[PDB]
Amino acid sequence: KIHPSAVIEEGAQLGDDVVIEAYAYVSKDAKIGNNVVIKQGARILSDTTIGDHSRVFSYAIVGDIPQDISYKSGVVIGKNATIREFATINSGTAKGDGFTRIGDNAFIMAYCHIAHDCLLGNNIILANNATLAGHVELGDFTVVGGLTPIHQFVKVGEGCMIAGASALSQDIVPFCLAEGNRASIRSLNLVGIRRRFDKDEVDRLSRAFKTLFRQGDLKENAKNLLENQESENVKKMCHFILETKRGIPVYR
Amino acid sequence: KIHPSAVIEEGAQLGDDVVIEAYAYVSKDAKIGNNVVIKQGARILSDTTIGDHSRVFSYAIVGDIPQDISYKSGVVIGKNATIREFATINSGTAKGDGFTRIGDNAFIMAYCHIAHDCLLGNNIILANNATLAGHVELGDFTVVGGLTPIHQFVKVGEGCMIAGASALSQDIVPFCLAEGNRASIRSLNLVGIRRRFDKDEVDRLSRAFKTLFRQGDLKENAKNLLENQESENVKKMCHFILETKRGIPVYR
Amino acid sequence: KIHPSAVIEEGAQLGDDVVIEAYAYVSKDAKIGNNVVIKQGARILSDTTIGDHSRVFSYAIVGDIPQDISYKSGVVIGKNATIREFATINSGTAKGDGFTRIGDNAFIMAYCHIAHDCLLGNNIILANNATLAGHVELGDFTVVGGLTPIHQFVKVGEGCMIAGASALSQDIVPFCLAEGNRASIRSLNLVGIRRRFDKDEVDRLSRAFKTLFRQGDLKENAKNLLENQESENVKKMCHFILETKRGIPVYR
Ligand SMILES: [Cl-]
Ligand SMILES: [Cl-]
Ligand SMILES: [Cl-]
Repeated sequence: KIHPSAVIEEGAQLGDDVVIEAYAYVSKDAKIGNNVVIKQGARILSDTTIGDHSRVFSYAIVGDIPQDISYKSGVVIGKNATIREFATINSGTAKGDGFTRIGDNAFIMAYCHIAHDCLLGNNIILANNATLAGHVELGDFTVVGGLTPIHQFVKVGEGCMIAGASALSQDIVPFCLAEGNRASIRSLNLVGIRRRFDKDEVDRLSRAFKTLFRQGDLKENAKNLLENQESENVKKMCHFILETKRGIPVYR
Repeated sequence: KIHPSAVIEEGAQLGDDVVIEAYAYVSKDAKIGNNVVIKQGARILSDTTIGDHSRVFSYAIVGDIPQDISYKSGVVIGKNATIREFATINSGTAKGDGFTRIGDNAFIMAYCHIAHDCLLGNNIILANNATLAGHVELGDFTVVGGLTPIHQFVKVGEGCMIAGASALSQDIVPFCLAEGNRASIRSLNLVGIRRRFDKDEVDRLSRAFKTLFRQGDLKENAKNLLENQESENVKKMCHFILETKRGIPVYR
Repeated sequence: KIHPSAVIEEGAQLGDDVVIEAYAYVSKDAKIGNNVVIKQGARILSDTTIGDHSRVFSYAIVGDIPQDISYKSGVVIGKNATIREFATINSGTAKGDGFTRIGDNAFIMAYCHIAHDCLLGNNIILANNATLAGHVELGDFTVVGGLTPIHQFVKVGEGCMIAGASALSQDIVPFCLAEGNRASIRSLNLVGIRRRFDKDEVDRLSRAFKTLFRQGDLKENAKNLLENQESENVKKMCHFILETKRGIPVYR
């Protein structure tokens, strides 16, 4: 199950039923969960954790040092991750806590780049060449389409869709679809929310969207919408708007 | 000619005068044609065929499984292919017939991605980072410039130019140039057709272009243009327009 | 310090305190300077020079043949280069002198592509997936943001900023910021010049910018601005404008 050509540094912790293919690399401080597959040439570097039932594809690099001139450290990836070929997930820095963190059920396609000190939730999907700059945060179920870069310190809420062939500089309210360059909120991510919620929550989210974005001060509108609000999903939108540190981009 | 470090699984079929460099990988079901070069680290996976006089460059991956959550299978590449570094050509699925197929004389530059169940004709050129989503079809002599993604199930006719730093969602009539995001037909691909045809065919194609695209219903205009038509190249445009499944994007 | 798995062809010249990790490749004509690190899988090919204290990261390819159908040769990289993962720096051709050249202090991030016969000065920064086509020249301190391609034979002057998620076809005057697709001069690169010069030079550059770009014939304006001019930095702008071979793109 471990190819003799694999370089597993003394100190690496490997779980049950792990498969390390030829010419892969695991570091002395690496922790490879149970039932994980590391394919030919992939490199798990630094103080990096790969959770159970993850698959790291050929030549993907997890735990390389940050891309930064001025420079305990690593990457933590949850369970059931898929990291496709040539992905570069860099470690964190002392401006965070030394760690880049990814939740469970990540699906990260080829050439994807996740920069130092990112924080991705669960069930994130990154399409080919999506690039997250430093300290980007993505909520659960966010999708980022292909060839789209996200500016450092950007937050994308849960259930967002950031379209491909776009470029994102500001924060994106939960359950919204953003597109363009600079990318802006166009609508709800209707596909994502119809997959997950009932027609009733969906309609609640549509009303909430119009109530927030149609006209007026977004923060004024979010506080008002919190009044007596029944839906925890509309609440996340509202609190996210109130808490925004980079502002929200909106299309007209 | 085969480096000892190369991993050639028992079952791999290798032709005459093949060169497999260090740390490359060939599968038990792979078929490597005569006079082929597989460079260091490249991986020929699954039930994949590489035709004669092809060159697969360092770390290019041919025959990896599709990028898809819900998941006999492979990739067939014709003769005289050039596949540059870090290219990802994924196998097909049972929604096609399990195969991704590329014709002869392919020139596929670095980081290029060809998704499951694509069908590329002959003398295709893909520039750096061009990305084809699932079930994309490209006719003979089509060029796709760099950093351009094509939406799944898109058909591009023969002799098209899809410009770089664009994004393509709809079908592209043969011999046309498309550009933008969303990308649209701007003109004929005048460079491509002047390389291949005489000034007379060229002028026939220019007239045909104006006759099809100037004003009016494109399908009405294509049937009319088929009337008594002398040129097989104008016929392909017309039939392609009539047969279109995703529609044709046109600029104004 | 050299892993046994590394392939160092007889003829390779290696300096003091060099580290070649597992599965890396150095050619018979390669010259690796002192205190250089070649990480796992990276390939130094052809008649290529890597200057002292450079770091080539996992799987980066330096000295591969040009991407060109119609085809002594190599790449020369100055001291203290950082070449991140999966970068493709191709050799030159006989249309130049066979060499692609990069000065000192280069910082080249993941998936970056430098095409045949490029000439990069010192302290260049290329962000993820920046792509230089053939014969591109970049002056000292130029930055090219991420996912931006530069058209072949383009010259970018010293201290330019070419923004990310853009596409560059024309020449860029020194100390300017360019953005868009096609990308155009928007302003000075105020961040770059405030890092390097005093408030006085900065203001001189701002005046010079307005004097050159506000209205009128750019060449007429550059000759006039050369009249009695005190600043060598304003002179470079002016001479560059006068010497331009592809023209200067300017925004309105
Ligand atoms: Cl690293
Ligand atoms: Cl695979
Ligand atoms: Cl090469």
